[PDB]
Amino acid sequence: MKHPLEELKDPTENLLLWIGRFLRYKCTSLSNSQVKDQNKVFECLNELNQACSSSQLEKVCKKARNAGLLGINTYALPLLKFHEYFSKAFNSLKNIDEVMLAEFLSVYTGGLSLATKKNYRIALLGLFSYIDKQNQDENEKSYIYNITLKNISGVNQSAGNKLPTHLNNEELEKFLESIDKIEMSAKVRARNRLLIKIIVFTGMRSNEALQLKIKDFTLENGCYTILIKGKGDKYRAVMLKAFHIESLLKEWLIERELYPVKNDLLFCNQKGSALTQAYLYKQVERIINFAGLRREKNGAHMLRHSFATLLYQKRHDLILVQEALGHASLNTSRIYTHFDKQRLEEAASIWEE
Amino acid sequence: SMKHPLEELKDPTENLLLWIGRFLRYKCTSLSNSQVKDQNKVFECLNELNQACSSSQLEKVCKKARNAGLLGINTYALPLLKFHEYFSKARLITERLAFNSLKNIDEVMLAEFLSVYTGGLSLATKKNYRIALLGLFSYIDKQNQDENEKSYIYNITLKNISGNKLPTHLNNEELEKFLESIDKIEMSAKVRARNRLLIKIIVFTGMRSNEALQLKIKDFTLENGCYTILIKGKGDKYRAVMLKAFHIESLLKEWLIERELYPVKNDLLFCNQKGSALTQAYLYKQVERIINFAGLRREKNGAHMLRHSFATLLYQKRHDLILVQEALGHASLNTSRIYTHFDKQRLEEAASIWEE
Amino acid sequence: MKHPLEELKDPTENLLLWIGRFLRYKCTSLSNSQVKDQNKVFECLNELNQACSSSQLEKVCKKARNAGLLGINTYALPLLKFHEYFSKAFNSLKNIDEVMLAEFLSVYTGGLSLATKKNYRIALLGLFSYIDKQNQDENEKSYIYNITLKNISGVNQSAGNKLPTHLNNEELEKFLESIDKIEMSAKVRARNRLLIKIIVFTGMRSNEALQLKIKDFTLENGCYTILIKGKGDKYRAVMLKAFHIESLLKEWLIERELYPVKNDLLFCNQKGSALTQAYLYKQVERIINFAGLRREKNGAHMLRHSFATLLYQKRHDLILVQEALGHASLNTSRIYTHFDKQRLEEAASIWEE
Amino acid sequence: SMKHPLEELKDPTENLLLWIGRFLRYKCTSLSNSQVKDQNKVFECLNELNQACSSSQLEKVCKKARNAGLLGINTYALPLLKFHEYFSKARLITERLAFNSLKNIDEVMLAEFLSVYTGGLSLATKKNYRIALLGLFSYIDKQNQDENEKSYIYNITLKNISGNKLPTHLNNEELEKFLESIDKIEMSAKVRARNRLLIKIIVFTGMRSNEALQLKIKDFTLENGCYTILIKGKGDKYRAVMLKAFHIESLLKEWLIERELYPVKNDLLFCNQKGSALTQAYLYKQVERIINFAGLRREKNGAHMLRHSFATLLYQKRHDLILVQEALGHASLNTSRIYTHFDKQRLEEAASIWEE
DNA sequence: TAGTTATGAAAA
DNA sequence: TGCAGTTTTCATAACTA
DNA sequence: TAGTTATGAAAAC
DNA sequence: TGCAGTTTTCATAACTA
DNA sequence: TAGTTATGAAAA
DNA sequence: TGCAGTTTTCATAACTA
DNA sequence: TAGTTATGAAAAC
DNA sequence: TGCAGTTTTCATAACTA
Ligand SMILES: [Cl-]
Ligand SMILES: [Cl-]
Repeated sequence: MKHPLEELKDPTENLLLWIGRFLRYKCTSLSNSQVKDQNKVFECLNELNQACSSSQLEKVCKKARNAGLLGINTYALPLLKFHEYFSKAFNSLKNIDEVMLAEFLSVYTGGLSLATKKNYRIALLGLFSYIDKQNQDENEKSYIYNITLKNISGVNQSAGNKLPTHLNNEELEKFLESIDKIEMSAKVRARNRLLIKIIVFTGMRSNEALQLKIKDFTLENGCYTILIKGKGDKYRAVMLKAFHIESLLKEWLIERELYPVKNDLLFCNQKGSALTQAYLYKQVERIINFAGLRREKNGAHMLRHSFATLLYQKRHDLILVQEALGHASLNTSRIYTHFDKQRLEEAASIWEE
Repeated sequence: SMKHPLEELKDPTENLLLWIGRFLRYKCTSLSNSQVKDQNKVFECLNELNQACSSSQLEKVCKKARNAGLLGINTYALPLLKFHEYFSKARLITERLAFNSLKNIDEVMLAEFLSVYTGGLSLATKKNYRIALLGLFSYIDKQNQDENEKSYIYNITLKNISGNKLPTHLNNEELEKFLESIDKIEMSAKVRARNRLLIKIIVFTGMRSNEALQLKIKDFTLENGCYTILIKGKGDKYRAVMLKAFHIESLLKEWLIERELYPVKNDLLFCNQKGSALTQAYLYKQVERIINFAGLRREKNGAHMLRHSFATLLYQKRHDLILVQEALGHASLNTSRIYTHFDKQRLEEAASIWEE
Repeated sequence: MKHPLEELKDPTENLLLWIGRFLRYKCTSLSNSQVKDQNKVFECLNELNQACSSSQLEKVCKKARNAGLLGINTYALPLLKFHEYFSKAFNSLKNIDEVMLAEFLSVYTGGLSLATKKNYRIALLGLFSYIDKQNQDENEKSYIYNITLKNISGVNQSAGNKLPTHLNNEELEKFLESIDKIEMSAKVRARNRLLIKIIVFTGMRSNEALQLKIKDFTLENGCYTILIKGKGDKYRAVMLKAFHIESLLKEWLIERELYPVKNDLLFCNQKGSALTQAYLYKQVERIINFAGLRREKNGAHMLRHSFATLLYQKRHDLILVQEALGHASLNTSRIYTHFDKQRLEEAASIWEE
Repeated sequence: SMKHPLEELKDPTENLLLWIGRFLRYKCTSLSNSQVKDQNKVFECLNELNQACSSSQLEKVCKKARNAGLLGINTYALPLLKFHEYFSKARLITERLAFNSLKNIDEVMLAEFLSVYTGGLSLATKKNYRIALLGLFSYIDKQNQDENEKSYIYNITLKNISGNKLPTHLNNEELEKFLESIDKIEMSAKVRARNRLLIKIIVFTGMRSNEALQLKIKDFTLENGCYTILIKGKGDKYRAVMLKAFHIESLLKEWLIERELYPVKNDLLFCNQKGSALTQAYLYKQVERIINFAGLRREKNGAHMLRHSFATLLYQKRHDLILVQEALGHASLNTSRIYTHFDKQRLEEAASIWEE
């Protein structure tokens, strides 16, 4: 049902009221695939109704995110920062226009990345669009903000579109060698090296590699076909030559038998559960450091960008890049064409004539 | 004039029916009329939509409009009339809540209707119903206005519509077999030359069905063994496609001789015995007949499936999606990707980049 | 100064009132370079003020167009057709929305080309945008139509963007031969053949060729540089090998001495004035007919499209096409890339493998 | 809050001054702050624009903002303050007509101001003044609102702004001479290695001035004799450019050794003796010094002129405007065309298409 | 035969 | 990641000079 | 003959 | 980066000392 | 020297 | 044909540890 | 040791 | 054809039988 735009005497509390509604609305629409316990999310749902303060909204949203409802983080923090802006420094909610929002973005996201700025703007757009569709007074009249925020700097594409940090061909080989060269304890060496090499050789995402199942591995003519579970019982596939991981895979599978592994996980901690992104990052980063390859990004996804880049350099096949990386949009795949050596060569070689 | 108060009738059902008619009429003036032969048929539909005060009238007139060439009206008419049926039935059967006034029509109500009337339908069809509903209430929001110049705001924004299937294209080998089957399958002497030329042109160019059926001889330009064909495409988008002459030279000359005995109209390349353009129904049955004969039946079995096959082969040989985009007449890579199918086995081309 | 939106009791006359203002406004802003007598235009200016009927507006606009104010034709006829639509079949000007305009476009432009439809729409957009900026009542309040007409079919680019009718390489040669092969009287043969060949060899526009001056011809190393006067004392240049027109040029220049030529015109009628587009068209068309090359377009501009096309086929230089044809926008030059044989070949030749 | 009635002050001059301040303040929050070192300087400007009630204050604060990194504010400030001067002077000197109330500010008035204050200015500058004025009254139209929620509408839409000059680029031969002059001209041992490397990189890549001055060593990647350079460009647009190593290898190694003696900050490739990035002023004077020495002075004599020279040469060798578009970091062919200059003599390449 | 309308559905 | 929304074909049923 | 003016329509900038 | 907006030709009628 | 701010103007 | 409008460089003047 | 959870921030879809 | 909008990782803190 719709509520009047101004139900409370205090516009600050009234703003908090609409934010709580919007956040609860998003909690029901956003993906809950990473949610381990749906009961916790169900608790968060009604808690967003009984929440009457900024601290409570933040507390619940953190609880929901930590439960597996990850998407809520992109909306919660920015909007609650706006409530702080609106509360500190204005009699009505109608005073809120794009000019006020511009001032808010400047003050709160001024020292933040352009990508973060966009997240704040998108969060604002969603909130006031939600308000525009859910408000209606006793006189059956609705107030329409119609906020679009088009005049804000660095909000469109190509603005702050930082080309993905990655390794080239030579740097990748040095990283591969560094995996086997860096020291690791006997308890984790086989598992960790296998995990990171699979990521390097496939461009697999972090959570994709961490949730890999053994039954999804198929070996045919020296080639592994690895199935990766996606959204809604959907599977995507990647391929990997056996000789890259063959001896290392067998070594880990033997050790794995001494682990209390659950749910047919290929990789797991000592408790048998899937490894975290935190552990995977630190294991990847220390190798990056050891290889003297430290840069703007030093995680597993940086390796993912490296594979995509290498693949285009070697094949110049846009769709092959899409299908291998698992891109839903060719816009994403087209990003890696910006590193096309053969294309860059055409321009740089004009001086040789 | 074109603006009316939201509720003019005591009957919300009749009033909802009223707005639907107004919206569909607006669409008959705003949607493409390129396929319309006689514009007078459109004007008749425009007037008949005004005098319409029932569901049967609206359906008959919109069908009349579609059959006259205004093809786009078919996507809006039926879904809205099904909602009017839903609203009308609910108001009579369930005397409660929203169905007492169209002011109480909201997102929850539209969601239930889509859940009831689009049960065993594809996601694409469900998407069509949704877009239709959104358009109707967008029109009402813009066009409703009382005596005091005050309007009611719906602001309805429905959320997006969230096993493996058979192939929707012929691969390289299957394409070769289809081409052979075109010649191998039996056709009467009266139609064999014309029909073979028609289908083959479609195969080698990726031409849409209507684009092929409306080919004029003046659309062809021969130079150094190459036919440059000008195509008035979907949405009246023009593009040029090339067809090597050796693919159709003997077949074209054979049909053109037969064509002299036809009372051809509008300089059409292909025509029936009456001289008029062939229909999609005939083309489909002719194509499916060959597909079935070659044992190549799959998810789609029409000329459009051959269009998929063309784009897939084109990218397979050139690895250039822009080139596909040019040949098919698209504006973006995403749309061309729909026709460009990727064989999963080609993933080993990605796995082998490390060995080089 | 601004006027109230509704100054008259009759909305029909009030609409006619705004149209007359808009047309007069355009007559002052539109280019008057083709105007032979500025006095006639000055007369049309005040006549648009004293005009109190549709017939008078049409009469004046025709007068203005025939005087050299060509651009007025694109606005006059469509808007007066709208007044007819509004008068026939509504108490106020406020009733006019994009829904009414959609009905008007369907009824009046239904049997017309998509390009003509766009001209009607553009004319409407200008009128109601002009009204939005020039209306204000006694209460200092303005009514804003804000008409954009985005939901109308075939209004954007790529919609009805008919690829320019033209001749290919072989057809061009046959046309060139046909110029010398077709029969012409001794009084006009040298002049006409020279005129048409210059157009063919340069892709020059009709009015460009008709207004050519002798002083703008420069011969250097067997190559003619021809200057073409553009807008505001601006000149563009084309080049032409002498051997194409050398003997034919000298022949006409001798005959030209028996003409009372004015203003250093290269081509002229018997009265010494510049030839018309009408005469040039008929002379070009009859050759097209004679060559068996008749098609969708059979004028001098069709030859212009042919040159642009041939130039790209031979050079594949987009900027060269722009500079040779005199395009202000590369959007125009890029049109001829759609006929790129080498590009089309890449797709058609997939069956040969 | 951000909305105020159109006329709050009895003095229309003070009131016009008031709206200008509000508009410029909004621009300080909406324009790019990527060049701003200390964001606190921006916040100071924001507060000082509120307490400002005069022209001198607005100018000082906007200058302070520009000098702090908010470069875009310079295009709006001066033209509007010149209009405020025009309005203020006219109201005092000519006690008549529009200058009694800012409600009477219209198109005719703005046209006269542009005619008076932009006499001896370029068309581009005139265009800047126009855009500034349009932005101001667009802001006022959106932000004015009385106690009765009623607003005044300006709806001001100014019409567009309607001998031969010296070259604005170096051709192929001149480029070669410039490169020679870089080495031939005399520089002190302290700056010769650094300055030569800087300018040469600009020449061979078409890099913008600030893009070059802000180069980090981590931006360079060497592979098979090729340097791939990542550039954070204008409008924070990222692009990669390639530079063959043999052009700068000996010069780069020479400077890097000197660089070890510098207190370099932020891993900058080029820096002054303080370790901070070099200024556009220094770069310009260094470039113009070489140009003048080579006798190549023309319409433009800065590093941007070299950027023109790069694009012109690039298209001359490749005939690919998209390639130019990629190297320069543009979104359209029209913008790249600005840098791509066409030699009129090449028209004979068009005249010779008939002879083939 | 040799094709045509008409149409709810499914894309493009 | 996937729409905005207009404009086509699918895939038959029913029919005939 | 050898051209013109006038014009709705259709582009071409 | 497409658009709104401006400028020109199409293509034929109806002439004419 | 070896560079820096500051700035009205002119583009991009 | 050429903008919408934000974000840069031009091209000096004036100055100095 | 060998990993975890929590988190503002920054992307990556 | 860019977007609004959704989903995921970065990268570090603070732990701990
Ligand atoms: Cl993606
Ligand atoms: Cl152009």
